[PDB]
Amino acid sequence: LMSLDTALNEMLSRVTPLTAQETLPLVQCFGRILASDVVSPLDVPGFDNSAMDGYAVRLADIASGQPLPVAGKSFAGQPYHGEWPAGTCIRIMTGAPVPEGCEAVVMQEQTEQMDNGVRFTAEVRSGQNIRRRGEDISAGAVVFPAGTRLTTAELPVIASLGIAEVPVIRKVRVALFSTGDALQLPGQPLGDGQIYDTNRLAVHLMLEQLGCEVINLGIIRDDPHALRAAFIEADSQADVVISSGGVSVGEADYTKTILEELGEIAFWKLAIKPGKPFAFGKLSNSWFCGLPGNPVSATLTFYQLVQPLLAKLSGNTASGLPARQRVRTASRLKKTPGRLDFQRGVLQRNADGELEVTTTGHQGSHIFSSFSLGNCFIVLERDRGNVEVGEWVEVEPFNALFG
Amino acid sequence: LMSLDTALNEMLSRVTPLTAQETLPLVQCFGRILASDVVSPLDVPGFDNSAMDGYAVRLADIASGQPLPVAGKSFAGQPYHGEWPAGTCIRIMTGAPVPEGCEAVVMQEQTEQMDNGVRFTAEVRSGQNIRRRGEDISAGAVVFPAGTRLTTAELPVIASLGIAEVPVIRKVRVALFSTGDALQLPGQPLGDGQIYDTNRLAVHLMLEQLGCEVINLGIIRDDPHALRAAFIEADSQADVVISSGGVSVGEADYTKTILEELGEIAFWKLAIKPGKPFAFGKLSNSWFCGLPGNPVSATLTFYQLVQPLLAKLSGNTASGLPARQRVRTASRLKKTPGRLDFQRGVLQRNADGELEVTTTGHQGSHIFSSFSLGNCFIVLERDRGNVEVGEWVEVEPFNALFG
Repeated sequence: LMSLDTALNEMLSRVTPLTAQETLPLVQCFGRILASDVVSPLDVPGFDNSAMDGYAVRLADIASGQPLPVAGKSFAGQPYHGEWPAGTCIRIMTGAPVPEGCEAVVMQEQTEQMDNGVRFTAEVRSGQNIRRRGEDISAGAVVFPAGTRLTTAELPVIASLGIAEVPVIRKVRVALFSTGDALQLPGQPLGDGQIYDTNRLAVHLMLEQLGCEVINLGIIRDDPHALRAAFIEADSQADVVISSGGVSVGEADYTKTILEELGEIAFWKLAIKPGKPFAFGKLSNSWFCGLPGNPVSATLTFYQLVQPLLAKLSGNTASGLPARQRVRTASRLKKTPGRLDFQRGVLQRNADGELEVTTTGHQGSHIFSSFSLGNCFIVLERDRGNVEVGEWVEVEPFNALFG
Repeated sequence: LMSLDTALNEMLSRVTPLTAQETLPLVQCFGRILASDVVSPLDVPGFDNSAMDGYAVRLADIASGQPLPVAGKSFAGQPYHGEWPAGTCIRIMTGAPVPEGCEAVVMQEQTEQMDNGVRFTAEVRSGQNIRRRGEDISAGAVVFPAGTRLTTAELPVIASLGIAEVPVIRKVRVALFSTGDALQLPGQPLGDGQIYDTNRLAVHLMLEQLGCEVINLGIIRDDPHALRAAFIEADSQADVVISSGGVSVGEADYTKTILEELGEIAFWKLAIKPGKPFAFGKLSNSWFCGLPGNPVSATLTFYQLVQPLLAKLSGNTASGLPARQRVRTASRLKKTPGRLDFQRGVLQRNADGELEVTTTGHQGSHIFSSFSLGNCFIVLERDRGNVEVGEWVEVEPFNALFG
């Protein structure tokens, strides 16, 4: 009934991104959100330098027509500070400080050595090959704004400015747990109608990779106080509490009524596949996310619904989930109108070099193999029916959580 | 001269995958390589079960084309160890154990129930809708082979089997360091033509995200003896030692001679852009990778050369570099024949919902901003000359290391 977007929208709208911050050295900020704009403390480059390997010259000497002896040189961390008499030139290296009064730099290639100097073959244009100070970044400018997710692309640039540490939003704290007497820890006796608790492992893994601090309370037994105890603790230590399974997502049972008295919880029926049930709401001091028991469902729901909520809570001022792209299907897709189907597929190059998708195979939620076999989701529109080979389709590539 | 491919082959061919292993709980295995095959301790499913909610029938009573009364029901939980009165059908719910003698299952959605029995329509083709024992995973079967990089896709499957831990290749160890009087530590004054060290931070971040153990030796002073010791320390601690800057990659100098004396190090000139120079070889107990001193060059070289070598060394039996897709350029590109150009661009949806690439802007290696503004590489073929709007180009989207 309720659409994904509607649900995603109602969730995000009520959330306030975190603001608490800590200051850590650059090497520790991968994936962390900047707390406040990074303002450059200096100019970049910090001095007029050479764009090439060659010689620094003055236009009037070049005009003299005669060869020019080398009066000295400029190296990486060795700038020339000598005399530089008229009719002389200065051998210079890439990125090296240009000498005082340098009006141009000409690359070796346009140079012919001599015994009485250095001849310059081609034309010399004023200012050629002199990277000017501050031309790339100026002291006082905003290099990276707050909300930016620090990466290999940004941290090294911040380092170039002499900054050793930056203030970032504290990690998001997420509490995780499952409940039920039928659930057993892998490496235990599988009772009669029992099963191995696997969703919790799935969510823990993803949570860690996302950069969250995880408080894993393990499996809670089917007892009213043990369950209430887990919520009070979780709500008191985390920003978000997640039920990996067991706790009611709508069905009537004691977990539901316990949920109802511990916060304002909504029990939605989403127009999606796989999945459908999903619990969301506010607890005394945290947000609550309840996932469906089925492994394929809870994973899809976490990925499409929980992942985004965590991204906005972190401070990140950008979208937090892969973008889609249109492509043709080399496989026939069984789709039932009424639900937005997130099928699993395999993106690959055709013969003409273009992308096409193929189904990973059976899309039933009784098996978990589709996640391993495919590298994307084939996001089929709610109203759409069956898809025939050759039709265009929306594909969403898997992020790093799935290899 | 030398080609990216020729160079990759020479490198990889000489490397032998680590084999040392350790056994760890599933939750600590993300991104880790399986040391040995994961063999299943059971069948999945563990018995024949219904693939639908309909009714379980005998091809006999279904020939009578008469009414079949629901003798009983078998649910996902408890089966039907009762009895099946001839001439009747059994109500069965998906994942529930087909009753003894069941030859088929019909989706209730294809059978109208009269106030005396259940009739059926679409001929009940034998075996239909029956999920057989070990159909997905047969006991003693190889679920995941050694060499597999464990992810959210594979780990929960392993847990479903009752297994709580697995043996995985030990983390690859990489020693890192830079050198050159010209460099300062982000945090101190900038001398004459000094700049802050940045390559080291860049490689360190990627190495950690890549899952390696990093031994960062900082900036080594510009002295033959300090360098000599650095290598001795690095080599005695890592599987791979990487010079992020300073050590020669071809130019004659004390660093070159210390390299040549401490190991069998080759010096290549690749036909790539940015970059070109690249040192690589064997040390006493480790591989050495020497990157150009240029920021864009080093990052690029590391990404296309070292990343792949770290994957193979890790035990991973899968190509460890993103894939490419053909796409149209919405930007004019300057390219010069002779070198394989790894330009940077921005991949985005056109008005048609299809992908097109725009350039990030200036492509000189004198600035790092490209990696931040772009989301992929535009791999312009070695022989290609300029490129005009509307042309088909190859694109390699960035992986998790750049955001």
